[PDB]
Amino acid sequence: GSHRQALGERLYPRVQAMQPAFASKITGMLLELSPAQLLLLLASEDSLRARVEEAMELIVA
Amino acid sequence: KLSVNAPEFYPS
Repeated sequence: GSHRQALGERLYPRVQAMQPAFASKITGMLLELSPAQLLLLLASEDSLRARVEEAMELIVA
Repeated sequence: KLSVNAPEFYPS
Protein backbone atom coordinates (compact mmCIF):
# COMPACT_ATOMS: atom_id res chain seq x y z
CA GLY A 1 0.00 0.00 0.00
CA SER A 2 0.95 3.65 -0.55
CA HIS A 3 0.91 4.44 3.21
CA ARG A 4 2.74 1.42 4.56
CA GLN A 5 5.44 2.09 1.86
CA ALA A 6 6.04 5.61 3.26
CA LEU A 7 6.23 4.04 6.70
CA GLY A 8 8.57 1.38 5.50
CA GLU A 9 10.79 4.02 3.80
CA ARG A 10 11.15 5.91 7.09
CA LEU A 11 11.72 2.71 9.05
CA TYR A 12 14.11 0.96 6.66
CA PRO A 13 17.29 2.87 7.11
CA ARG A 14 16.75 2.72 10.89
CA VAL A 15 16.49 -1.09 10.83
CA GLN A 16 19.38 -1.27 8.44
CA ALA A 17 21.59 0.57 10.95
CA MET A 18 21.07 -2.39 13.33
CA GLN A 19 20.73 -5.33 10.90
CA PRO A 20 22.41 -4.48 7.69
CA ALA A 21 21.90 -7.98 6.27
CA PHE A 22 18.19 -8.45 7.02
CA ALA A 23 16.79 -4.97 6.79
CA SER A 24 14.28 -5.75 4.01
CA LYS A 25 12.94 -8.83 5.78
CA ILE A 26 12.75 -7.21 9.15
CA THR A 27 11.09 -4.02 7.95
CA GLY A 28 8.35 -6.01 6.21
CA MET A 29 7.74 -8.03 9.32
CA LEU A 30 7.59 -4.87 11.42
CA LEU A 31 4.99 -3.38 9.17
CA GLU A 32 2.52 -6.04 10.31
CA LEU A 33 2.29 -4.56 13.82
CA SER A 34 -0.68 -2.52 15.07
CA PRO A 35 -0.69 1.17 14.24
CA ALA A 36 0.10 1.86 17.92
CA GLN A 37 3.17 -0.35 17.95
CA LEU A 38 4.41 1.23 14.70
CA LEU A 39 4.08 4.70 16.10
CA LEU A 40 6.04 3.63 19.13
CA LEU A 41 8.71 2.21 16.80
CA LEU A 42 9.04 5.44 14.96
CA ALA A 43 9.22 7.36 18.21
CA SER A 44 11.54 5.16 20.16
CA GLU A 45 15.01 3.88 19.33
CA ASP A 46 14.94 1.40 22.20
CA SER A 47 11.55 0.10 21.26
CA LEU A 48 12.63 -0.50 17.69
CA ARG A 49 15.80 -2.26 18.84
CA ALA A 50 13.58 -4.63 20.88
CA ARG A 51 11.43 -5.43 17.80
CA VAL A 52 14.39 -5.84 15.54
CA GLU A 53 16.04 -8.34 17.90
CA GLU A 54 12.64 -10.03 18.31
CA ALA A 55 12.38 -10.27 14.56
CA MET A 56 15.97 -11.58 14.32
CA GLU A 57 15.42 -14.67 16.46
CA LEU A 58 12.05 -15.48 14.84
CA ILE A 59 14.05 -15.72 11.62
CA VAL A 60 17.00 -17.77 12.96
CA ALA A 61 14.60 -20.15 14.80
CA LYS B 1 2.53 -10.79 16.81
CA LEU B 2 5.53 -10.98 14.49
CA SER B 3 5.31 -12.98 11.38
CA VAL B 4 8.07 -14.75 9.40
CA ASN B 5 5.63 -14.84 6.46
CA ALA B 6 5.31 -11.07 6.15
CA PRO B 7 6.25 -9.76 2.72
CA GLU B 8 9.80 -8.46 2.46
CA PHE B 9 9.92 -4.71 2.09
CA TYR B 10 11.56 -3.08 -0.88
CA PRO B 11 13.02 0.46 -0.62
CA SER B 12 13.16 2.72 -3.69
